[PDB]
Amino acid sequence: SMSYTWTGALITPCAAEESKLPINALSNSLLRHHNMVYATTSRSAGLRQKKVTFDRLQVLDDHYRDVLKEMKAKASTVKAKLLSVEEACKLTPPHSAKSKFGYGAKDVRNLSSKAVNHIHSVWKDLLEDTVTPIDTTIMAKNEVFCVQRKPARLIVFPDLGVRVCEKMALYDVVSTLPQVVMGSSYGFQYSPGQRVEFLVNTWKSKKNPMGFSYDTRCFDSTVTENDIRVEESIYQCCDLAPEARQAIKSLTERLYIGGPLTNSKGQNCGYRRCRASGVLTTSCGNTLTCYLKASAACRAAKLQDCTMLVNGDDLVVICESAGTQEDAASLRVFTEAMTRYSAPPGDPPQPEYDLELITSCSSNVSVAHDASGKRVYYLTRDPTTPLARAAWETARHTPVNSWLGNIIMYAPTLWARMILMTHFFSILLAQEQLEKALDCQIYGACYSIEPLDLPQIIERLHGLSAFSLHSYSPGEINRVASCLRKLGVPPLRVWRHRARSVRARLLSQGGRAATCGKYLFNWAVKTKLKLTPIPAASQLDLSGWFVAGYSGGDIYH
Ligand SMILES: CC(C)CCn1nc(N2CCCC2)c(O)c(C2=Nc3ccc(NS(C)(=O)=O)cc3S(=O)(=O)N2)c1=O
Repeated sequence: SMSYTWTGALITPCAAEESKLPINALSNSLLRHHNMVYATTSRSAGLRQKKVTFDRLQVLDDHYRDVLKEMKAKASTVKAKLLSVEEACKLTPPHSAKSKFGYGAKDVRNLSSKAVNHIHSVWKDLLEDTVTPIDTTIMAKNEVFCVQRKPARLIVFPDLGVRVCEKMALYDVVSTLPQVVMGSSYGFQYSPGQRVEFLVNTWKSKKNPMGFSYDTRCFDSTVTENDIRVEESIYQCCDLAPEARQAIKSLTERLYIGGPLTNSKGQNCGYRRCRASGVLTTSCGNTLTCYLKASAACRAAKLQDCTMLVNGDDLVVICESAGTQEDAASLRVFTEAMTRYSAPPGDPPQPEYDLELITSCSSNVSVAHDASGKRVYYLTRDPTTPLARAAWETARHTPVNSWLGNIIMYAPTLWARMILMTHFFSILLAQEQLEKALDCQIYGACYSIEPLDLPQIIERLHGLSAFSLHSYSPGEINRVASCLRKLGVPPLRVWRHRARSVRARLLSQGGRAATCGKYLFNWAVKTKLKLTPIPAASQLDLSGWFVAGYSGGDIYH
């Protein structure tokens, strides 16, 4: 069937949309080539609709069914609980889209009566009706990039009432099931450091390692009714309350399999027969489906000593090489199998024999050196999108602060330390907003973070090593330098100069601010300070951070 059917009604915005980078008094200090930076808007949604609309064929063989049986046997060991209305409510982000039925996210969060009462009626309807398709809104994402222009991604999501109900039925399931079914292959269980560790140990575990990333073309669109029903049958293996079983059956039939699409004006835009990108099960559903298909394709291609790492639609495989000719042949067969299962590639995969050249989840393993001179592996990425977004964020308040997310996830990196930390601490100092909590997104879920906790956060996730790294790789240094030339970002020596100032200003404030100065900016001084563990570091509850992925899942932790 077709992934989408369209009526011709447009995908429409809620408010005016900016596509050009906003400029303020701070912009030039970060980036001179403003025309290189853009945001996607609904006005390009038609281009996206074109790309994501196609027929899906699916041919399922014994490998597919063998792997599904295995996954189901592991899923049968999972026991999951229903969430209360109140529990689900507290998982709703403050900025989440309002209901059509007369309440908003903040009415949900402080548990207003009107909100709770509608949520109860949505649940009851789900229990009582397992056939009536549930309304969804289709919107165009506003995301920031550097010109290479990408059309807007689409988001499809049900009403706030339903979203709360999804959490009630499925939050526990999607939080716990994937690691049990997929074990070490489940990507969202890892911090950046742990992900590095897994990749490195896996690479070393092979006599002659070969790895490839596999890019499915428009993964959500390739997901069929079959796939979504199969994913439900996996959830149904769990030990669940009777109401949970019913609600999951109902959500699958009425929501997950497909449904009508409504624009922000209330017009029927058409019909969806593929993955909704804005439902609770998007991440878990995609991960299970990617893993199921990839696992079976590995068996089809007879890949030797395969190890998969799967993060929703993002897939990387490390295996034993058979030489370049046989590896190329193997991947072609792997790709043929994936194609038959309805996951054909965007870029065809290519075997890689250098771990540092494998990009997976937009990132790669690289190497630098700690204080002792000892080599330390860490996760990095091309800093172009991070810097484009940081520039947008310099002039505009956004619901999600990608700069803060990038500092957390990419703290050991040359570009996050020298540029992101320096820039945004300067901004926070000037406004005296060091103490103000900011929202960021990690593995799809929204976190309120106090910037002053950064040193504790980085110590816990990455270790004190992250404040001491030096002698980065020629490839990494060149990629950063190239990026700065592209965007017209000041050379790394200007940032060192600015960092000395930011460090000194922070030290003058004493307290947590001084702690930021000492740890975050020790790289900036010729004669360093001795960095020892931070006392308060244990107090922070980082449980829940790297357990599961929740993209489009409307989660607040
Ligand atoms: C250590 C890490 C692997 C480095 C790269 N990195 N960095 C992230 N962050 C850096 C600062 C902002 C968040 C981040 O959250 C993700 C991330 N991975 C995903 C991959 C694939 C899908 N596909 S889907 C729609 O769920 O089917 C979704 C997600 S996500 O939305 O849960 N977020 C990430 O991969």
